[PDB]
Amino acid sequence: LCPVYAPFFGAIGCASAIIFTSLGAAYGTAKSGVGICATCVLRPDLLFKNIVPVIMAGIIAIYGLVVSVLVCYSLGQKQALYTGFIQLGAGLSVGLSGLAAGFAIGIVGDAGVRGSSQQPRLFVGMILILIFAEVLGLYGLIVALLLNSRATQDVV
Amino acid sequence: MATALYTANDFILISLPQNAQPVTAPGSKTDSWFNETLIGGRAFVSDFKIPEFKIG
Repeated sequence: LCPVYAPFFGAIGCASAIIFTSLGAAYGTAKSGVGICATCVLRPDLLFKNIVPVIMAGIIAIYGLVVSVLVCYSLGQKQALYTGFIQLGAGLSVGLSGLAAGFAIGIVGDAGVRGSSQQPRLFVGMILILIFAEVLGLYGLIVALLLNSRATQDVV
Repeated sequence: MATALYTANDFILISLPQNAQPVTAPGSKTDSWFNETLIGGRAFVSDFKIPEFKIG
């Protein structure tokens, strides 16, 4: 009921919470940085206005960090296999959804900062689409927190 | 701004009727408006008035 190979799933859930959110945040930072460093050569005044897709990418990695710390502080040697399965699910829920949120933030941020220098009114539309792209990772954060709140609830 | 760099004084030339009134600030004269109201009061307004020549 609480076997020896049970914290393997918890360690993979602690790893995958930060690994895939860092992959998503790294795709978002790379795409948005290629966008910024190609649109702020000619328009350097709106450089610090365009760093918002990179911040939205970094909040995804913060979401992964929080879940990985909370799964890390619930590991144990003699824990249940249910706890390991819930921690694996909570790691994957935030990781493979923050990866998708990072893909969306990178694509929207590149396409928005390459066209926001031409049209100044497109910035409040880019922020609005990136809010919907960052709520995609906030949903995985909520699912991971609700899973990890029940990892040790009625456990023998 | 950040879609254009300026670091040197820029000018806009306007001419308006001398009976005009701004509707962005009703109760003002155009001359009084330029100095006080216009871009946070930081507008420098300069004379540029010229008289009549001879028109064919």
